[PDB]
Amino acid sequence: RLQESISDFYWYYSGKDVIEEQGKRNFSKAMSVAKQVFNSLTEYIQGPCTGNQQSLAHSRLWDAVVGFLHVFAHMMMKLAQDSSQIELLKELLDLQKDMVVMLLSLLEGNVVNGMIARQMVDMLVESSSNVEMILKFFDMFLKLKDIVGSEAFQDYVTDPRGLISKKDFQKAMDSQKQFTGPEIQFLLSCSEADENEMINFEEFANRFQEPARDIGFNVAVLLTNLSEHVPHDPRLRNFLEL
Amino acid sequence: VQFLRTDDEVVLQCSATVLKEQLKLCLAAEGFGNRLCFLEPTSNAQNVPPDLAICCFTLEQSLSVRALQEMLANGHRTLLYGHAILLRHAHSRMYLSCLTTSRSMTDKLAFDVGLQEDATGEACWWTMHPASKQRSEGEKVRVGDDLILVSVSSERYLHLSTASGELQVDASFMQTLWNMNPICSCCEEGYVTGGHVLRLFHGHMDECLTISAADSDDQRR
Amino acid sequence: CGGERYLDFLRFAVFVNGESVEENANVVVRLLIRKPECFGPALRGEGGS
Repeated sequence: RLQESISDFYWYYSGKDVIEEQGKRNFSKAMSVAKQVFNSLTEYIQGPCTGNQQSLAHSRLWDAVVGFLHVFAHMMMKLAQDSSQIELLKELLDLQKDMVVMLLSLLEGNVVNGMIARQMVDMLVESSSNVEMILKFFDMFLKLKDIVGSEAFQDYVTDPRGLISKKDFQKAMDSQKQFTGPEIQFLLSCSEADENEMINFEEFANRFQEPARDIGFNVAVLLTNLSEHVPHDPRLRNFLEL
Repeated sequence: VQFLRTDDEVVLQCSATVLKEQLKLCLAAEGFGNRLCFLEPTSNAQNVPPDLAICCFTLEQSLSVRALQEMLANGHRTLLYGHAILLRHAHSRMYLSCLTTSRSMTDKLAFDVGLQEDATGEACWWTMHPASKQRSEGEKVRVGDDLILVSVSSERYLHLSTASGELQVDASFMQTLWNMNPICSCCEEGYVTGGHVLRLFHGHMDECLTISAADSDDQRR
Repeated sequence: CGGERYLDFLRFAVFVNGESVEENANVVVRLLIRKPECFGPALRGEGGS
């Protein structure tokens, strides 16, 4: 029920460019309650309780998981561009971390070709698109922190203070071929639209990395566990390739 | 216990249960030369086979109310209660909609349901509700389950009017249960399926059971 | 006579300061059309004159 309410709030606020402070407060309270709920669930199954694990596997948890992933996939990129929503984005990332932990706990104590593992695979193939968006959002920002050491962009840096013009920074991406054309515009938007075309790639590529490091590591661990415990899974290898 | 999903053909049969017969009539419309829908009886198939070529509706799109409003302002999906759906006639390629004309003089509030050739507007979008007490909103629907459909454009139901002794379907304020029976769901790839048109051929270049030409002495018999 | 009181209370609820409350009006009309028995014998169904 909480997931449905949050999805309705997302669908209402999708059109608006800037989230009102009251909506931010309501989102914060809702995500705090959701974070508390997950922790309780993890506690129920953290100890390898097979009966509780089976009861959760045969439940409506997966639909709520899919809905939460769908909400998250748009929340991250909607709140990234703005500069007044960093706290809300960080709280969202913490909530997403908890979601993964609960899933890992669910995955705790599995066997090869397990029923719970197959259920998780079916969940992933049902919600493939949002997972792909999340994975892309993580990887291009990792490559964003990688671009600081690139000579093909450092030479394009002209400002003595270290600032890089907008057009020059577009050309640098295009030369390095790290990010494709449609992704170029998203990176431009998320960049700190500085008063000059000169932009502080330093902060633009150094932010969103601490809060994303933990959740990215958890996602990698989950994918590795599923890949190792489910042999002969072409969809899973597709996710690994992505 | 299968759940209805998009890209599927349904008959949308309504069980009249008139005179304890349970005819389970189904809506149909030609689409060319006539837009209004009407119920044809699917019962008594042994004595006379009822036509079903004009009784197939494909589930084109499924969406929630809020998302529907947003796109109006602007790959199988499981169908669940409180969701908007789009129905496309198989033969006519048009969309089922709720027309503003009211040919029924018995009820002033009644509205006629028909086919429209455009997907624009909210007149062609419909929402199912959990008519059963056990079911509730937000739950995925399943085959063999009665449903109640309401126009998103105007609150109304596919009421089965029978005041004049003839069963008609119209948008009214009275509730009516509808059975969403799927057909042609299990695609036999490379195999011959029901409700299919084809040219039988003893061998090759045969024209098997090809009727005689027009205005022939055979009378096409 | 029974319906007079409820209709008066409803118009007070909907109308304030010469303007109509959109939310209250929408809720009231939705309930009224959902339950047509509130419209009286006439203006209701096929038998309503």
